[PDB]
Amino acid sequence: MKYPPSLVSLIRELSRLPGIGPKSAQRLAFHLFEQPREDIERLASALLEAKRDLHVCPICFNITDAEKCDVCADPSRDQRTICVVEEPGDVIALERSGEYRGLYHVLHGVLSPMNGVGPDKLHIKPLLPRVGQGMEVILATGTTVEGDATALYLQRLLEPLGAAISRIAYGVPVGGSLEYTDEVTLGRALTGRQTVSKP
Amino acid sequence: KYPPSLVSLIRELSRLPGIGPKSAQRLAFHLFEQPREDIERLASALLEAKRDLHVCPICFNITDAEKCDVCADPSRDQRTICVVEEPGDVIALERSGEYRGLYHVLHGVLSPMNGVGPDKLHIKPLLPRVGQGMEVILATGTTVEGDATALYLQRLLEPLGAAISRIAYGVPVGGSLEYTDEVTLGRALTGRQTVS
Amino acid sequence: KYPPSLVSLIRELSRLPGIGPKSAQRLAFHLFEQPREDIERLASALLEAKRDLHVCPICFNITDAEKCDVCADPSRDQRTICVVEEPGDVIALERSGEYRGLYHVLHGVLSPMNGVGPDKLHIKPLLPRVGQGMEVILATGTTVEGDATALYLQRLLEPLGAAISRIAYGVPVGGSLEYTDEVTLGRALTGRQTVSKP
Amino acid sequence: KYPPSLVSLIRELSRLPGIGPKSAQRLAFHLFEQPREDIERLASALLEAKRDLHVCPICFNITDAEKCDVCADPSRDQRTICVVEEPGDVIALERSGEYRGLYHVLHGVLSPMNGVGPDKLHIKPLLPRVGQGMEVILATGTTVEGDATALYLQRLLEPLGAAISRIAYGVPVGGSLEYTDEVTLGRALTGRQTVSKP
Ligand SMILES: [Zn+2]
Ligand SMILES: [Zn+2]
Ligand SMILES: [Zn+2]
Ligand SMILES: [Zn+2]
Repeated sequence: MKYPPSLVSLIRELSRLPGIGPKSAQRLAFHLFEQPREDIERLASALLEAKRDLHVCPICFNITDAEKCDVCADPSRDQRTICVVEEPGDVIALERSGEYRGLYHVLHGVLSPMNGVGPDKLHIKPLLPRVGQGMEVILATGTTVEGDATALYLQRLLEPLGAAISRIAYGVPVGGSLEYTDEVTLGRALTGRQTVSKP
Repeated sequence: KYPPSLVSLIRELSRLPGIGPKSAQRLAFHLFEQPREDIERLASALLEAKRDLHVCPICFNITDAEKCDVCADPSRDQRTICVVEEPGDVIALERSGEYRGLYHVLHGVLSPMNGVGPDKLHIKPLLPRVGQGMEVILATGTTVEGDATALYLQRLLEPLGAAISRIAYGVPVGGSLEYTDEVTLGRALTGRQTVS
Repeated sequence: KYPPSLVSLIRELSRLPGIGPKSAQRLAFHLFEQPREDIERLASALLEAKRDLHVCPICFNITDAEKCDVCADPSRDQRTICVVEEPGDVIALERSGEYRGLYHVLHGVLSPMNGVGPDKLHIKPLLPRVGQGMEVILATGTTVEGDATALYLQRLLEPLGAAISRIAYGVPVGGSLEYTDEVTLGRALTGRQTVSKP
Repeated sequence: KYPPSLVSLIRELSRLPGIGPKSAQRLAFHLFEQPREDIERLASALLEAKRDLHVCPICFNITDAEKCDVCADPSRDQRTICVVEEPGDVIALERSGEYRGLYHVLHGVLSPMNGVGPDKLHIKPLLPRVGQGMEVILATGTTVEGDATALYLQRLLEPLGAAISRIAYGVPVGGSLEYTDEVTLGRALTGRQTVSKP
């Protein structure tokens, strides 16, 4: 059973979050109870602050609180390569990857013909003007039929502009053995094999 | 990440249990696409939970009233107290609708190894509720600690004219013996019941 | 995979549950790497089980003799019979050391939805064992079917005169009511054992 | 558990990779309700596989014949030799279908420090196979030693007359970068194939 509406209210809102079911929401409400008021406030404020300060970048649509995203601003960043991505989280992933100092672009999603979701529900337009010649457009969308489809659509679109278009490497992940690697992956890791030495 | 709004929100979510760095970020970005209302409703529910929930003076169960629902209910059985480890168990024994007595929440459990003795236990409020003609049910967990907590309570509550009982160790609903530790099955036998 | 023998091992292994196509293969490549004695000692172990194992004609527990270990042990409470579903059950309750009586292995539970009635479980050879002055401990599982079977066995056995018990429902050792479902906690609270007079 | 045959069979089964004590006991009781024919057909496949399966003297795949159907099949690419760690890897690439070439089974990876130099693998009998006009595709995993063994084979083959290639390190099929390892994403970006030149 559940009575104090405040507790019933917290369980609900918490349970509305991804990766957190009813049982876990309650587990969470009873932990917030044991916490000092300073924290609850700081959690609440942090939530509210961000919701206010956080907006999408006008150039690329990476998340920020300024006129331009830190990536767009930063002058030491390779201004000639744009890495198209599905979600702002991928920017972090490809950023904490210590191997890319270029510009990013965020379609806030993936194409999907099924649900009438087209290149108008995704930030594909604001990308075109950013693409010029002597530039490279790395397509880093997912690898689901969605990511695969979005990318090929992007390739088609960007083609007329004079930039080099590339797609990230389909392949076996690091720290695995062929035995537990999916069939279609292997076939791609194979057909996409890199030559380490030419006689 | 760079904007303080994000970093701070992450920071504050990292704290919450069942959530680490990566989840916090995931969460934040999820909250980013929610309409303000959703956020406001989450912020208030937190604050309203803090401002309103408090321990029941009589049983220490979490409530918003001067007395918890169980305690303010006159149709409840005043002659039995089911001592439990966490407030979440009162919910669990209540969803059972099989119990109409009273509870009592220790907000913890004896943990010698982790330096937890009775000092950190809160029984002060329990003692003055157990007289004679009453039954106390130790619905403490069944771990090495729970069983301890019960033992502690037994020796503690027994001097009062109370009859102390313990939740039955047995096989759980939907259980298939083979997939049930021996010790438990051993108990499920010792405590079986005549159905004929 | 072309060598027919390799193929067969795969297919033969794929028949065992818990093991599937891709999993059979792995095992097969694991065997290939083992010495001849390992493989010969696994092979002979299968043929020896088949050849020497069979249900106890009295209680249907698994055994390699005319009557099972339990049934033949003189120092056993021939007064009580604990009924279980699978033979592995006798292993558990025995590995429990709390029981010193006899058993009866049904080899399954009643399952209406799967067309499994009493005729497909060794229920019949259990009736002639039950008489007045005995106790039948229905220790079938605690699932919906496991319960249904218990009830059924109870109605059948009752008139015979023996006393009948059901294993105690309850909280398992080493847990907390948090990660314990309500249903259980309900019976677990109801079947509480008094630990001290008033 | 007392019948020596049930025990002996559990022991032997629980030796198999993937099945634990519990799982093994379960397989035993399943073997129980099975007919001799199956038990003999299983025990048959085992001993049979031990008898007929051996390592091919060319590419060390697995076969009954004097030479693996792969090496034997004259309809395969005679120019490429795909080096894998395990025979399973063969069947693993012989699924994606995108390969008609030859293979070379190493039967393990390097991982030196724990005492496993190249002399314990089948690298030696690979050398003569490689020649000018061919391509050696190093298909070892991507574990630490997976990449290690590859880097060894590379340095080792360089001199021979064939080109060397390494399987593509990258993002698997059916995934989002959010749920994809750091270094993988990194090697994914560095190993990005351009698809539209300007
Ligand atoms: Zn930007
Ligand atoms: Zn109360
Ligand atoms: Zn017997
Ligand atoms: Zn061969």
